[PDB]
Amino acid sequence: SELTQDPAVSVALKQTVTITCRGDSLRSHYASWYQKKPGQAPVLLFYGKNNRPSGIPDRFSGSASGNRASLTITGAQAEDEADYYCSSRDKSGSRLSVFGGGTKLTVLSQPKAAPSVTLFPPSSEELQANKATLVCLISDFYPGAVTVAWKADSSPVKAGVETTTPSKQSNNKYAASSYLSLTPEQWKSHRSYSCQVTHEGSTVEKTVAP
Amino acid sequence: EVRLVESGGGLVKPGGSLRLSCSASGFDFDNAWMTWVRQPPGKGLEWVGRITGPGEGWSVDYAESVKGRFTISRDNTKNTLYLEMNNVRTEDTGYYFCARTGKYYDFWSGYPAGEEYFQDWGQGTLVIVSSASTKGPSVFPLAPTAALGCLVKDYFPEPVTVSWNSGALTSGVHTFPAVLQSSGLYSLSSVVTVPSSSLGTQTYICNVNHKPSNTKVDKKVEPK
Repeated sequence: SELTQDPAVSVALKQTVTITCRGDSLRSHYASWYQKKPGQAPVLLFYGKNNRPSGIPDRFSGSASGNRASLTITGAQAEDEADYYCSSRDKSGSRLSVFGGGTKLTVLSQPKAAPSVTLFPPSSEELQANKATLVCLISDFYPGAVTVAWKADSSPVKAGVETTTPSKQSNNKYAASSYLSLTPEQWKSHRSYSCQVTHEGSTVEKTVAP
Repeated sequence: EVRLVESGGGLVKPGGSLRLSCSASGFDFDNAWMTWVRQPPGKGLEWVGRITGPGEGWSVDYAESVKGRFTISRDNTKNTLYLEMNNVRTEDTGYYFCARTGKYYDFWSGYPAGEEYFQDWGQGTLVIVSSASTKGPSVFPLAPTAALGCLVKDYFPEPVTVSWNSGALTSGVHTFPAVLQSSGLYSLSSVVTVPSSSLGTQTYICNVNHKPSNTKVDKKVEPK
């Protein structure tokens, strides 16, 4: 929090990427760096001026200048896709520690693929249960990042939207889902609703009508 | 060799209390500095606090977010670190990790400048702070190659398990991570892509199990 990191970076398979952490406390303290994957504990990658723990591949290295500390991954492998966190003192001389906000590293390991999008209207069973949920299913895209926007008729819809972070499919492409929760009256009160999925600067849209 | 195992996680209501424990082996626990780190689901790591060794008199430091509510203690005889969580809030969810903490300093730099790093970590124990009550999901069909699915809606707590055709259908099946809605209840969906020629001909049933509520639902998903 006194340590700032960019939320997301991409690197081509086998190439090199630098993740940066910035804070006033880095002017007098070194940072340590952690890798975090879902379902697994964080792992220490690098610490101090020039220390890489045993067991960590030598493609991970750390550097520091001024208010900045940097983790460089030379020759990124697919297994390096993960969140990376820096940690240091929250301020010079402090007894406390803090983590940066994390950087999600995407390792681009297969060609771009545009999302297929399916939009399900509320089922009659859900309507009878006095609820109305539209389900936007987003599948078969790479890399695994999308933005979802919803429209009621032609107006952007704000409240009632929940969207999952993209999850890997068995074909190694990604899927995501987005939900628009409405009351039956709200559902029946518009001519149409639209799910708009933007992926790498291109938008795919599907529309349903009650 | 080095082993760290956290335990004590579970469900607690806002304002409640809970004690986490971390059992350690494979290292000199008595001199080890030990740190608690937490990660809310879908969010970053947060330093909670650290307990020092004998040289610093078992001194404890805490993040401002938890100071006055959380207490860190250790029992060297049991090689165990504790986190006493009191007056918990929703923001205290969820995974709590114990980490053996190293110290680094440049010896002859001449500027006082020590820092700590987290060299060994346990797998974490999940704490859910929520006012919600146990509730089984409603299962609704997502009617239709073609995609069909089931919407598993408004359940608490996690997890639910979803299979298709009693587990005989796994290829083409994708079950999404749950979303936590503003109501405090979770919802998820499971989808399967099937041949178009099979829509009204082969039966597709999603089997939903929610153990906390002893809910077992089988929903046939048919074309409209």
